[PDB]
Amino acid sequence: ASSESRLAALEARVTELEDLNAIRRLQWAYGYYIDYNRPEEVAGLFAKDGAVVFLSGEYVGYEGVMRLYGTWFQNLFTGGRRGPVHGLLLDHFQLQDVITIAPDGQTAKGRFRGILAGGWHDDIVKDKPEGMPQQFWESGIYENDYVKEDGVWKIKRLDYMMQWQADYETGWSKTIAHLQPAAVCFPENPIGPDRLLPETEVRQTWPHRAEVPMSFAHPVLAKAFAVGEFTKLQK
Amino acid sequence: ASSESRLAALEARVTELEDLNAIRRLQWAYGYYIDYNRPEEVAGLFAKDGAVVFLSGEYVGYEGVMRLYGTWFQNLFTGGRRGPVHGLLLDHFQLQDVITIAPDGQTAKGRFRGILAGGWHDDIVKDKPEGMPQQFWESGIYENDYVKEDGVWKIKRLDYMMQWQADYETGWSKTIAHLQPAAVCFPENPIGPDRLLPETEVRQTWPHRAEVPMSFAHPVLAKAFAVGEFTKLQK
Amino acid sequence: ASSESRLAALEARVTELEDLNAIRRLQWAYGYYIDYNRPEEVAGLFAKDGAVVFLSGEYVGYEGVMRLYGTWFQNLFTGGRRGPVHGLLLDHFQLQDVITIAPDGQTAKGRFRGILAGGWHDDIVKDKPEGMPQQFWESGIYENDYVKEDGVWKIKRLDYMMQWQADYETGWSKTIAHLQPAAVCFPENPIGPDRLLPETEVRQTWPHRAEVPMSFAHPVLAKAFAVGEFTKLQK
Ligand SMILES: Oc1ccc(/C=C/c2cc(O)cc(O)c2)cc1
Ligand SMILES: Oc1ccc(/C=C/c2cc(O)cc(O)c2)cc1
Ligand SMILES: Oc1ccc(/C=C/c2cc(O)cc(O)c2)cc1
Repeated sequence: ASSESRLAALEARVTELEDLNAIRRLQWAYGYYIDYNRPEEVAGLFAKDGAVVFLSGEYVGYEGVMRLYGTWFQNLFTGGRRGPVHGLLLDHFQLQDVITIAPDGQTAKGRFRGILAGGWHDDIVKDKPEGMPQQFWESGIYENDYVKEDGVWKIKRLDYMMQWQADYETGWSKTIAHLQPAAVCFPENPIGPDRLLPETEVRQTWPHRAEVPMSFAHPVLAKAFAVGEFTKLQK
Repeated sequence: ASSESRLAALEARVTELEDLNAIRRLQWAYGYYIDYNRPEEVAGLFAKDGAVVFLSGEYVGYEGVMRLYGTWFQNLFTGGRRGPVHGLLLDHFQLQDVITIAPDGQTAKGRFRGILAGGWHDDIVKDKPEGMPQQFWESGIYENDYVKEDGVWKIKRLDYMMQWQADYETGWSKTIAHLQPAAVCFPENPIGPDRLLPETEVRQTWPHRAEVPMSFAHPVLAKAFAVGEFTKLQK
Repeated sequence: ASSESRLAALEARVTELEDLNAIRRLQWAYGYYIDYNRPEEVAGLFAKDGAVVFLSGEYVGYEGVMRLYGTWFQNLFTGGRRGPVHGLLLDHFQLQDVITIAPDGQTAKGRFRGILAGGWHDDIVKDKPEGMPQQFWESGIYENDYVKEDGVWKIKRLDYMMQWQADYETGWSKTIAHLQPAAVCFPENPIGPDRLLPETEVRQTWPHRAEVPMSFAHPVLAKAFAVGEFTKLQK
């Protein structure tokens, strides 16, 4: 290839490596904001026509993102204060990024997950809502969408599918999630979604389980991967 | 240097950054497959002359990988069903990659680790084998080998060295691993390895401990690192 | 742009991607060393005029780093032996890197965090100091400084701000940290810091909380981010 072909090929390859970093950074930054109950910084990560999906409900735009992370999560955990605050733990450990940039470099998908250690210390337990566990673990999978807007990566769709909860004292095997897929929309429900997902995308919560399909192709076999050939070797 | 020297140097540097991403992606993808008890997708990540090492035993090729992840782990946790399934948690959180690409770019090593949250919900506990903990934590270190085959990175050797287990209710300090280094080979043992490791590589399990040497050089001092100079400053 | 402008721009972009990898590798390598109570390898990661900060106290140079990781942590957990050792767990799971390289490429900052699973098995509990929990969780945030010295990235300042502790049996909501911000300097205190932080940087420990400001700019809005505009949308 010519020097011009090689320079252009290197520019495209280096942009894709930068894109992957930038998308990972959005999720890791998102984590550090939500650990502090700081919904503004979270809302700022989104494209203006973006959305967040939580318990099979869509929260649209800056308004929806502030309703979920502010009106609901902040009022629940800190009584409507930017955190962190005395005795309140809400650590959403973020990991295991598998990001796929579209061929055109203008959109992307990414799989991630979180494990949360949460709760109210004995010092502040009188501030905990009746009905909330004092201390708990949660984990869920993210399958998110991203857009590159005027050369900046932003969150287009954050889709958090909670997978399991555990009361600290009892564990996942003895815990039922009280949170269930959304049934009531905003404004009837002041902390509810703009719209429910379609029935085919509605997920029941722990201990109910459903696959979250991979946004990534099989990294070795791509579309050549077929389950059945391998299954023949199992007993 | 000439434009040709600079282009070739940039091509090699950008390939090495892509190689590191690709190798990390194999381990993160491996994780998301094993969380769903999907052994086929796991087997597909391996070179055909690859192997997996588990409890000081080698399982060779697609056949061995399907025996460990299918005949053993899938039959144990889901009764031989592709997951996920109701009430069954098997989340192997993957992290802390330190990858070393060979100078020739055709092989690699990588250190990783996993922490597992596992168990049977009360809803399905009657499906749990007698003798298994209802709910547990495990963690282990991976020191893996990779090959670049026809321009695609694949797993050559996955070596998972379990380090500790904890019953959920009691913790690591009160838990003994029932799993011990392999003693019986397939086919006598229908879920056993093709071959045992050599005695010098056999690891006893928690609370027994043994170092897993680092596949990476000291990242600041490389071969110039010597323990004793520093030890002089400790009291 | 000319071929020369494009080559130089690509060299700078590829160096920045390599820099980010190298800085992440320091923290991940640091983790694997401290899990083995190997302070020498930790000390080797530091610039000679580097420091480590722990409980609002600065430990300067190789001498200080060996005092904290050797004289204190190694003597505490393994009785002054390089690990790992029978029945002693000290796994500092490292994750969630957000690294910012200075424009000149000669320094960097990075946010990270750790979650620790620690303790003495029943087999060795008679070796545990009176007053230590047999088994516990801890987590903290790192905001670190790095220098590129003769083309090698090194730790200039490791600042570990412990955020929460939990006795295994009781959880974070029922645990008070016994560790408090440093009050006594070395040499009066044989395991104490060279210097205390200034009062304005002193942190009280769990369940006391204080923000650890982000070393990174808002990744979408940068300095254009303002909290108040968004807060208007919350109820
Ligand atoms: O073990 C557990 C049992 C119940 C729960 C409830 C969680 C919860 C979390 C939210 O963010 C909002 C909310 O309204 C409820 C969590 C853990
Ligand atoms: O706390 C614990 C006590 C015992 C165990 C046993 C684990 C185990 C895990 C496997 O994948 C297969 C198996 O046959 C056994 C796990 C946790
Ligand atoms: O639940 C917990 C209660 C107390 C502690 C104390 C921790 C500790 C950790 C160190 O590295 C050194 C030390 O002198 C003390 C930890 C956990």
